[PDB]
Amino acid sequence: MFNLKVKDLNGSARGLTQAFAIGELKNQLSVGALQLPLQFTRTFSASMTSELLWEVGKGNIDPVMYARLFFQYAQAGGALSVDELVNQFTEYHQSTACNPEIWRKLTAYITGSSNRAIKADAVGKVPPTAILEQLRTLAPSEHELFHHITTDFVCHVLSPLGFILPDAAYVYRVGRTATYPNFYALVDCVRASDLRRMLTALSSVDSKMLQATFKAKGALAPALISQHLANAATTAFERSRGNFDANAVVSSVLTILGRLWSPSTPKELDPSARLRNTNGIDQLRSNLALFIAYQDMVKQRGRAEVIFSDEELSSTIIPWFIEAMSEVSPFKLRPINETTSYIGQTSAIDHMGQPSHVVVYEDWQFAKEITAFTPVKLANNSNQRFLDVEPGISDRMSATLAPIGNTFAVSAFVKNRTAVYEAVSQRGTVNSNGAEMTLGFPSVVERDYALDRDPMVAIAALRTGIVDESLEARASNDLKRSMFNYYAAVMHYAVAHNPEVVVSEHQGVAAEQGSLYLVWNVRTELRIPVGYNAIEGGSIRTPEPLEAIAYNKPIQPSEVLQAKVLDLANHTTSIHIWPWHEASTEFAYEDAYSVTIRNKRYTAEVKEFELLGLGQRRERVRILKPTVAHAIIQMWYSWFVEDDRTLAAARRTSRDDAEKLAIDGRRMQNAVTLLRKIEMIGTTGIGASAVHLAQSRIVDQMAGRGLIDDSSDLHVGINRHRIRIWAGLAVLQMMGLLSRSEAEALTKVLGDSNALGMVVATTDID
Amino acid sequence: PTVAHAIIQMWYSWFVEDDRTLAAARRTSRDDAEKLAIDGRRMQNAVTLLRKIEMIGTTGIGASAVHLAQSRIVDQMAGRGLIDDSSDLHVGINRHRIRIWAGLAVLQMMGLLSRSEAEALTKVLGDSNALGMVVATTDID
Amino acid sequence: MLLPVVARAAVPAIESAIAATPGLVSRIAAAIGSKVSPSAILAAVKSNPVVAGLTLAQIGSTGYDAYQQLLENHPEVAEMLKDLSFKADEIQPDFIGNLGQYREELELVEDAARFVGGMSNLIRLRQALELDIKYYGLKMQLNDMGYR
Amino acid sequence: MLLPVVARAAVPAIESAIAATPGLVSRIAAAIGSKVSPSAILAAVKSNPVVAGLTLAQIGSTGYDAYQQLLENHPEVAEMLKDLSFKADEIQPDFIGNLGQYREELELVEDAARFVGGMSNLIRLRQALELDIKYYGLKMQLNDMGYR
Amino acid sequence: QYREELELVEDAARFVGGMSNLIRLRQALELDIKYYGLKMQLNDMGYR
Amino acid sequence: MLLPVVARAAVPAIESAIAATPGLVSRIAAAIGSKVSPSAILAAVKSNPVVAGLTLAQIGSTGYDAYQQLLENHPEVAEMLKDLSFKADEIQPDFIGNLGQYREELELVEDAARFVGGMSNLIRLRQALELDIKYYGLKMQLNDMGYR
Amino acid sequence: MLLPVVARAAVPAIESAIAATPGLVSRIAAAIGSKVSPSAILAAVKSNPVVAGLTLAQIGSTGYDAYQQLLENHPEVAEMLKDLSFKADEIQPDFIGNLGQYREELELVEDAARFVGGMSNLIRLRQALELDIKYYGLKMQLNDMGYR
Amino acid sequence: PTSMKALDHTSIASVAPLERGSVDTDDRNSAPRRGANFS
Repeated sequence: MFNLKVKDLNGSARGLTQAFAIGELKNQLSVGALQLPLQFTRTFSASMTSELLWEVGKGNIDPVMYARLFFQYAQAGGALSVDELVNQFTEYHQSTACNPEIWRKLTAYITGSSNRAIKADAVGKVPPTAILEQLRTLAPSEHELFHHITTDFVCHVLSPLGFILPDAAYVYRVGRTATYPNFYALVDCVRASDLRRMLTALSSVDSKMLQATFKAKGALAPALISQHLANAATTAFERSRGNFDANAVVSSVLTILGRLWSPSTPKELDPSARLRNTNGIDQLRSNLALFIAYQDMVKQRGRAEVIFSDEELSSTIIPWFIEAMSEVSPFKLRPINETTSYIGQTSAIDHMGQPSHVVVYEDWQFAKEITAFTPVKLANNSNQRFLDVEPGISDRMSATLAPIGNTFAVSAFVKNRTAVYEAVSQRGTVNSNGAEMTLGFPSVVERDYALDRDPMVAIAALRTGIVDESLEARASNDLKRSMFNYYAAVMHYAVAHNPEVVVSEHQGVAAEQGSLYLVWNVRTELRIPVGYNAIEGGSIRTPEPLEAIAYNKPIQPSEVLQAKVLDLANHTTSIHIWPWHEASTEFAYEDAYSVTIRNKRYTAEVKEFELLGLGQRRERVRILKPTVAHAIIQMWYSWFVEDDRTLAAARRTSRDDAEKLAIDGRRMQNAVTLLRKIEMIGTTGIGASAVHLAQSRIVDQMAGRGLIDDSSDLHVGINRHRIRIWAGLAVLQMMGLLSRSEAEALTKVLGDSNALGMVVATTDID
Repeated sequence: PTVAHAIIQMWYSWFVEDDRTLAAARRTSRDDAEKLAIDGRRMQNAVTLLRKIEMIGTTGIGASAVHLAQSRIVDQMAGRGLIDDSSDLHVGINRHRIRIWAGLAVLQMMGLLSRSEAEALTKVLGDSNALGMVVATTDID
Repeated sequence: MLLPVVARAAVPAIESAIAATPGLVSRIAAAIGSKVSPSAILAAVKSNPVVAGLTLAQIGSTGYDAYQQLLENHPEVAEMLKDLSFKADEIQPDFIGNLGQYREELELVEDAARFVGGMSNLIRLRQALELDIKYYGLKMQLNDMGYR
Repeated sequence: MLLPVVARAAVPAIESAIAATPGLVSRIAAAIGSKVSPSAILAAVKSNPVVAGLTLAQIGSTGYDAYQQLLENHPEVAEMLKDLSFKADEIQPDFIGNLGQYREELELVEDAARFVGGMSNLIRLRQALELDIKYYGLKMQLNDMGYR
Repeated sequence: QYREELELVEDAARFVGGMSNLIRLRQALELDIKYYGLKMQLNDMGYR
Repeated sequence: MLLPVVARAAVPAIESAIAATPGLVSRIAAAIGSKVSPSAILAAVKSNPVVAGLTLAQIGSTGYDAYQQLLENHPEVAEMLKDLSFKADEIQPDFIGNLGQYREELELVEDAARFVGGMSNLIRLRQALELDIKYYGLKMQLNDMGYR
Repeated sequence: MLLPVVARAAVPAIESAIAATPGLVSRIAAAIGSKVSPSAILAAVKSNPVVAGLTLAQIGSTGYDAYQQLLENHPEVAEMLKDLSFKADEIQPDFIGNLGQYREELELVEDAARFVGGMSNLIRLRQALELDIKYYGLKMQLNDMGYR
Repeated sequence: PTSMKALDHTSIASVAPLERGSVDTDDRNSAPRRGANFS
């Protein structure tokens, strides 16, 4: 839940405004003075890609995912750039491929014979950990990811010969890929293609002729192996050599797109009719991810300069970039209507038709699986440890979380916001301010849970535009990437729902030469402007991508948004080096149920192992964190509390009779559905066991006091509906899905309505 | 079993003499691709001895000694009052230790091999550092 | 190069501090590592925002507003200046053994706080029990008259 | 009641402390809650190990071995006896304000530790870098002879 | 005369990380031992 | 918390060393970091076994039995206590050059050792060749008479 | 390191021996080879159990129980202390060479005989090592001229 | 009994992560958290 004023959008939400995107700290940005229309029809979006685990210790070389591990080691490791990383890798590969001594020494080691041939029967086995440990000494570097890529190259070319043990395995995690390409991401997608051309020549080395002469003769000298490896190393090194700067390719192909996008380019510096008729410029011209990447380029750099020969060189640098993009990459070209279909929109309407509140939300799918593992060391002062999954606990919690996913839809939250805003509406037009916008993105709070980050700093980043410098790099570098993604996704939604876009050029203060921005030409049939513009002429021209959402109709999401759980079950024998401790949580819990029976209070404690079917308190086990479930439940809670606070604010100043009865009936209907929801949770696996244990702890405490059994018609029903509400809160307390402060405030809201009394009043008969 | 004891004694003596000649020939090479050839050959023999002893230790009587020595430590440790056992005893060092112990103790419970011979043949793998550069185990259960 | 938006308020405050005293000019010249002359250190301030921030750390009486303005404009000068500006504070000899005497007692505070709820719930419960009896009697009499 | 292994060391200890000085008898009678006669307090000690531990806490010189032996033989008395025998230490006025100056610096130590490894690995690395250079020469010389 | 010095500085930065990481690590290894004892004692009482 | 089995051997030894000399009290207060009073450092000893081991290492005459019994009963404190307890064994200026001259001798010793067997076999063979010739004549006389 | 169970009985015994007499300095300098200060030899005993067994075997006044305790605790030092604990018993003038004293020496001679081969082979090798250096040069010059 | 002391002193081939963190967190256990009060 992020609340913004659509009128004071500068001081309200600067982190998503286009003035901030092209360098306006002030509010000064023009209406469409000088204009040039454009029609976007494609975009480079990433796929539906989430993070996963991949293992490197085997004899395979997968070039796309070694490229991906370079991405994560360069960016998410705090290193310089994947451009510099691929440059040092080319230097390393040149030094080991143009050196004949190395490919003799580490074949002498892994064959055992320096000068004399080996027979076909006296063939032993050396594990790849040993050849890695001596490759570290022979060919030194400072990056382990080069020694891995050399190790499994030589294990790939020796594995049919039978000189290596297939035993060991070893696994890293790969990270989260952004959807919308930055300038730097375009540079990196050009370098990653050249690295993939490097590695796919190493991946094709067969040693079929070496195996054939081994079988035919019975023996082979180590010099044939040392030649057959050092030939293939140089065949990849020959692919490595003779490349373009990715920076100077992308900066030159984005600058000429700027100069033929803008309406006010000088006649001097202006692309001629040859390069303008380059095969492919007509497709890169109507592309939107390139527009926002151009804005980010001229934002960061400030200006742009050409280096290449602008007549014949640049008319054959462009299809190299087209091939780098059109290759299998993270970023694929798609139509503009495809990439942003999980967004939905609704609004609260006046009698004239004007919006008062507008809600924009992401449509999610509740993930309902969960895993419990235990970490097992290998040796002391060595973080090589690996970790064992435990069925019979993860199965219990999965079977408990699977009914809770069938009651927490995301459409049924905005559908309750709208009923609130239609039930508390007066009869009077809205003129004093624009229609305030709430945007419900569970992904913000989900990354706040996933990185252990305060939500105040993300809300502050979206509000005042800037990020904080106090927090560390592994959270700031994800905050800035997330913030760029939200700006880009807003503009894809706005352009895909208002395809009438017209490019201007900002030159008011003009701290740059030319920095472009769209405007929209949405037709409205309204009279009073939301935001601040002029509504003249049957249509409005607005520069900002959020007001163009504030004039739409209700839109329905066609696709859910999906996050998948990480994979500990399949590879359970490998050792784990990725940080398992940030993505797992400690699981221990204590709760207690109290009830007064004729002026005497009875308390029943309960622990988590008694609920989980365990007898012994185990203390090593850790749950992999349910961030999607927790984020959906947090958005639901914050919306429930906000709706109740607005109805309590409007019931006091209603000053009417029928509208006052409507507000009161709305509150009662609201609280009884909340109570039935929690009580339906408290009949699941953990909840029913908590009931059957807390009842036993109560009953064996009434043992000394002889008391007469009660009516057993209503009294059983009342005590049943109270114990189930307690169990339903306790299970969401014990899984991380609810804090104790918010469970306590939710209990206060349910208690001050006499909601259990109004529910039991419909289990009587008069 | 005098014939089988003779075969395994000849094997043990020739196996120790091979390591003696390799460790003696490495010190007098003064050549890098020969020092690496001898250092590769020693590792390549040590891992095969480890595989043979563990293939013995996961047969019938070896598997029985493995299950018995694990179960008595589990019962002793649960009586002690701490149950980190099924985690910490199925792991890359403390499973190779118990398999190699069982594969030697079956040969000592027969007549086929002596205890000092088993202890020196243990010290070979303890010095070659081939116990911590393998980790995986192919069991017969 | 320092941006003019910062420089407009940053330069005359440093110039007025130099006109107040020249004894800090030798201090900032030995601190940054430039020439002792005011024109040289002012050119270093104009050409490097890190040098400007180190001068606005050496003087902070009048240069606090200019320091905040350079802070709000450039973040990277702050990210480097927190590392370049670090004075290890003096520690007492009795500090860790003094802190060992409170282990018995912070545990007792937390074992109360887990039961009561939050820290604020503990403080408000402490105040409510320490409160006077006549407030309880006033509460009972307002409930007797029919108010809640 | 009380274990005889505890009683054989506790009863002559308390009786000898009373024979050494009688002013502790009224003190343990007020602290425990028994009659001021030595027969009454000694029968209370022989009857109750909680009372026995309270007396062996009130006398401290000649009763420490008997107190620790009671703590060995009676594990169930430990938490209740620690809860009954509790005195809150006094806090310095400047302690929390003196502690607030160190937040900028324990974070520096932890950021060093996350790089080095363990806290023990940091301590051993700092010792190795503080170490003399002749030990580096001795390491290189033993490796030069062929000893590892 | 300073090619001998800057090369060693940049080689140390290649191992550590950034120059900011090198400055912070030099400050930590210049730091007094009492702070290490203080962090050990807060970890001993159960505070991360 | 320290065990009672360790505490029975640790606390009266520290109290006896303090009663023997108070000059060690300021020494251990500066080494551990507590207040200079014996009550405060005794509270530190009873609270933390690392501090107990540091005090029993600082007092060296009477605390060896208590130190080794602490090392028996708390096995997990040994690595951290060894990390905290480190003093530079001072190296001699001629030691590395005096050591480098013995490569001529140790190689011959190890080669004769490999020819004989173990170093124990070499020492026993050297003793057999050092032993008198009368024993060879006596054992020949016993072998002639029949004693093997 | 040294075992604490045997260290608690081994360190005060040799400490009382050094406090009783200072005449053991030449013994611990000649038998061990350590530095002459009494702290260096005590650190050598605490570091090396073979040196500890030598210091328990060099005296027989009070350290016999500690030597037998170390023998029962660490069986791997038994053969090495048996080898280094060898004094050549000079002569008994009679004919009966009883095995109360000579059994170790005749067993050592027969162990060397089991290594070498014949008893006459051991006597021959004893004599060949007893011979002058010049006979090696004579055999080498005859084998150089072309005779064998 | 068959000694394993020579086999005991080995070493595992250490190999670095791509991302640091989570180092000294091996043996720590905080107290269980409570539930909210019910009424």
